[PDB]
Parts: sequence; structure tokens; C-alpha cells
Amino acid sequence: PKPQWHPPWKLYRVISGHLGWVRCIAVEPGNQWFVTGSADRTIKIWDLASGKLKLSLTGHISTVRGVIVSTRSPYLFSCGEDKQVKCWDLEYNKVIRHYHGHLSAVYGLDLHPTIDVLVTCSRDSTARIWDVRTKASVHTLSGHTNAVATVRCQAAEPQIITGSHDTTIRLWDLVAGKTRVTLTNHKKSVRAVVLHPRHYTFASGSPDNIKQWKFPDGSFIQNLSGHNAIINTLTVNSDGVLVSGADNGTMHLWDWRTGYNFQRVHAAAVQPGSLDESGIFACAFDQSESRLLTAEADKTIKVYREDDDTATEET
RNA sequence: ACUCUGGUUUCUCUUCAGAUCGCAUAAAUCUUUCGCCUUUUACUAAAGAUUUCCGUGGAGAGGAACAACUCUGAGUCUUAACCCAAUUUUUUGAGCCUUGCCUUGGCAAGGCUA
Repeated sequence: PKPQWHPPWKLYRVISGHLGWVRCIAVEPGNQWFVTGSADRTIKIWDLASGKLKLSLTGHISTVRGVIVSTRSPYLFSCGEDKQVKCWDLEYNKVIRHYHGHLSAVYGLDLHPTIDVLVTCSRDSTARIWDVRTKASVHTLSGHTNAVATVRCQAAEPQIITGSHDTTIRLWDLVAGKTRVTLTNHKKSVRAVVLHPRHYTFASGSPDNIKQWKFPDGSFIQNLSGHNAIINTLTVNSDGVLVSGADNGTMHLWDWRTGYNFQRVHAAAVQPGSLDESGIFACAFDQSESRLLTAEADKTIKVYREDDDTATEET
């Protein structure tokens, strides 16, 4: 019945100036600074508090495909097209340590909320689990026929998952040095993954359809449908809305507990004359969900806020 | 002056040493700056953080070798020649009477002495 009065989401600010398409995005836990991985081979750091930037990081051999912010230490985990995934120490204005064992480019990375480990989605299809602070590794995650698109993990029951290009979303149980289950729900390769604040159901998406699965035991949740396009990313916020970024430039906001999405957002972020098909590669919800960082292939990061209006239509 | 207490070198194991410098203390890795450079290992020389070698120090525990050598804190740690006490204690002077209070017993006060 579309309950809980889904509020409309609108724009906040526009940002540009990057030398290449923005592959990844991340934010500080205290909303002090922001960072984005880009196609320009240099790790981008943008402080968005006033609309400003943060710092220009260099030394990545290729475009950074992912980054993470460690809660315990000021070390941002780095992952890029150079197959070298290196957590960076920012305390000295220089890196922490460079992880090894990835046979090909790392498509993703993640950090465990409790134990210290490094997760990676490696285009070799290998999802790297690493005991990290010791310079150690942990275990290698295999079984995906194609490359791993995404990676997610949690300190709860062995929820581990790696989105795979093979159309079967992978589920790993890491605790035993093992796996969890094979998810056949997605009919095509799933390029989207999300973790809802409800924490009950793991979220995922694919260009064919979006697959939400209620876990731990192998249960599912719901099949999100109605957005047909290549799905670049899926991000679930605390208000109950999950924005879905696409390579075509259509970001569809999601009402979830209502069973269907909260918006269909079609907007043109296109930069100056070079445009082509470039869409929004990634997006991030803020801590208070007052704005949404928009990272697009046009090298434009646009935060999104709302005008505080009544609206609340239905269909 | 009596008695109970009762010691030195070496070899291992387990902890601690972001230490007043572990006195004349070596080497490696990475983020960069630089040197020369035809690519690499080596390599020129500065910063920072990550470390290993030769060491080395403190505490506790387990051994042997001369150990019967000596230390130890205390415990009541029992001695006669000769000259001396006018500010501290063994050569050093107190008592009586009267009144009031207290159940008396007793206490307080004043006076008397030679």
C-alpha cells in the first residue's frame, strides 16, 4: 500500500574538476572528509563539508576501483585496476601496507566491522580474504565462474557474499575457512550489492532484476523489479529508501518495506561537451541521509538534498 | 658480652626494557625528494614510518660446582678498681591547721610553719 510516507529526494550541490571518471566513493565516519576513486589513476580526496575538497593522493599505478575507511586506524584501504590492493596510512601522509595475492585486477574491497581483515573482489574471479594488520592474508575465496563484481561481509552469522559476473551471487561462510551458499536468483550478472540498516536481509541487484534475499539461513526477501537498465550500484539508506545508480544515467530511488521503490529518477548530470552514454557509476548516502554523493563517469560528484515538501503520491 | 636467624660463580626457562641515553651501534623494506642513467639487481644522499643483526639490561623459577664458609635482623643483651653530684631524675626539706563542698569516706580553697 506504499506506507510510511516516502519523502521526496532532490538535489543538493554539484561538483566537478576530476581528471577522469569516478570509479569509487567513500566518506569519513564523522563526515569530516570525503574521498573518491577515479579513472585518472590518482586517488581522489574531496572534503564536501563546505562543498570543498580534501587532498590529492598519488601513486596508484592504474585507476582506483575501490576504497574503504578503517574505523580503528586512519588507513584507507585502496583497490585499483593495477591489481595492487594497498591499504594506505594517512597518518604520515603516506600508505599503510600493500596486500598481495591478487592474480588480476581487484573489482572490489571491503572491511570487516569487528575482526581486522581485507576483503576483495578480484577479476580473476578470486575474492581475497586477508588477515591484514599482521601483513598476513586469511583465505582465498573461489567458485565463481566469472569475475567477482562485489564483496560484502559482516560480524554477524556467516553472511559473507561476493557478487559475481557469473549470474550466481556468491555466499561465503568465512569462519570455517569455507563458504555459505550459491544464489541462483539473479538471472544475469549482478553488479549491485547493498546492506540495509535493517540488517535482516542482504540486498543485491542486476541489470535483469534486483535480488533482495533475507538471510542468514538461505532464506530470501523480495525481487525488486521495474527498473530496466544496466545497474551500476545499489545503496540502502536508513530512511527506508535505496538509490539505484545505473550506467545509463537513471538513478531509481527505492521504497523497500512498501514492497516497491520510492522514486524513478531520470536526470541529466552531463558535464561539458563530452557526454556519450556516461551515467552515474556510484553513489553514497550520508550519515544523516541529508545528502547523497553522486559519482558519475562525467567526473561530477553531486550531493543530493530535499526541499522538504509534502507530495507523497502513489500508483 | 650469650642465643635464633644461615652464602658465592656458572648454565637454562618464563616475564618486563616507545628508559638517563642500553657510551666510541650495523643492516633491510616502503612513501617521496633527489644523483647520474640504455632496462633490473645492485647504487649517489636527505626526510618520515615499518623492521631485523651483534648485542645488552630488570624481575621470577629450575641446576651444578669447596659449600659449609660467613653475613644477616633481632631476642632481657646478669661485671668488681677510684673519685662526684646546688636545674631534670638513686645522697635533696616535707608536714600541720582551718573553712567550704561531698551520704560519710573523700575533694577544693586559704592560712600556719622553723
